[PDB]
Amino acid sequence: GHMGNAAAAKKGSEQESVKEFLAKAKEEFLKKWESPSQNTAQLDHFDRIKTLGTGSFGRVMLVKHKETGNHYAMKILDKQKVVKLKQIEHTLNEKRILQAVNFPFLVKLEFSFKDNSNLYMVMEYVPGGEMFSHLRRIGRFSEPHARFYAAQIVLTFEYLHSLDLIYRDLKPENLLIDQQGYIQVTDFGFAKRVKGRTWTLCGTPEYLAPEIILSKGYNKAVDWWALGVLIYEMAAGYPPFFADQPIQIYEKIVSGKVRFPSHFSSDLKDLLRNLLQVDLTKRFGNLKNGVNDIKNHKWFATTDWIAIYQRKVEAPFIPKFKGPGDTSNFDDYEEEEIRVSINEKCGKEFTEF
Amino acid sequence: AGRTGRRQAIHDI
Ligand SMILES: N#Cc1c(N2CCCC2)n[nH]c1N
Repeated sequence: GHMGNAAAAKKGSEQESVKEFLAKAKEEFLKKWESPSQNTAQLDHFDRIKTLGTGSFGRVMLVKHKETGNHYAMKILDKQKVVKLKQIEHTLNEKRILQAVNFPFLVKLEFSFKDNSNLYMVMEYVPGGEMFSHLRRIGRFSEPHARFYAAQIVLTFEYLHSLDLIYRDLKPENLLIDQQGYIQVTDFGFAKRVKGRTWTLCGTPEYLAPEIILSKGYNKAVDWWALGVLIYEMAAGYPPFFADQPIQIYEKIVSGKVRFPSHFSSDLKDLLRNLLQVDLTKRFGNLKNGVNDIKNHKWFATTDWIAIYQRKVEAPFIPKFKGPGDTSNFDDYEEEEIRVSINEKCGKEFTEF
Repeated sequence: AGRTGRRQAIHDI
C-alpha cells in the first residue's frame, strides 16, 4: 500500500486522538453555547484610535482600553444598517458563536455590548494585517507558504464543522496574520450552527460554491469548496473564477471548468480539482473519509498537523511590529465620528444581543 | 480581468 506498517499505525492513532480532542471540544463549546455572555463593557471604557477596516454595517476600529491600556479591535455595527431579516439573524449568530468557540486560529472575543444606535464586539487586535494586503503586495505565495496557511484553515474547519458550525465567508480579507506569522480567522458574520442543510444565499461572489448560486439547500461542504478557492488564490495571486461583475463570476463557478497556472504543481492541481468539485458526491471534505481525504492528500504530505496546531512550525513570514497599537500593517480608511442617538433604535430586533 | 480590491460579502442574492 502507500503506507508501511509503522506509518499506517501512527496515522490511525493520530486520527483517533483527533476524535478524542473534538469530543472534548464539543463539550466545552456546548457549555458556552447554552449560556452566553453579554454586556461585559461599555463604550466609554475605550479610546478610539483608528479605523482598521470597513464593511456594509460599520467598521472595525483599533481601540485602547482606558483602565488596562490593552489594545483591541472593536467591530461597530449600526443597528439601523442591519436592516434585512437575514442581516439581523446573522449578527446574532456571529456574537453567539464567537463567544462560545476556542481554537488557536480563531480570533478571541473579549467584550460585547450595545447602545441606542450600535452593536459592539471587542476582539483581540491582530497587528500583522490582513493576508489580503500581503498577498496583493507580493503577488502570490509559494506553494510551501500557501500550504502553511491552508493547513491552519483545514484544522479550523475540522474544529468548526465538528461543532456543526459552517463558516461561509472564507477569503484573504478575513484572515489576519498574528505576531508569530500564524492565521487568525475573523468575521463570523456568516457563521451558523447547521445540523444538516441551510438555505440562505450569502457569501462573497468569488468564493461561493455552485450549490449556493443555484439556490439549493447546502451543507458544510461549501466551506471546503471555498478552501479550494483560497488555496488557488494564495498560490496564483488571483482566484479561479475571476470576472469584473458578480453575474459573470457566477457563470464561471457553475460551469465546472477550472484552469491552472503553468507553475502549479501536479499535486496542487489534483487537490484543487477535488475541492473545486461541483459534484457533491465527489468533493473532498464531503466523502466517507471526511477531512482525512484532505489531510492525507499528497500536497500536504510534508505537513505536521500536530505541530501546526501547537504553532511550532516556523512561519514563512513574521510581520514587523513597532509596539502595541502600531497600525503600520493596515491600509487607511476614511474616519467617521461614532454617533449615539438619544433614542433607542431597533430595540426589539436585538434583544438577545 | 477581475476584481483586485477588497470584496464585500453579500447577505442576499
Ligand atoms: N485586528 C483585528 C480584527 C479585524 N479587522 C478587520 C479589518 C482589519 C482588522 N476584524 N476582527 C478583528 N479581530
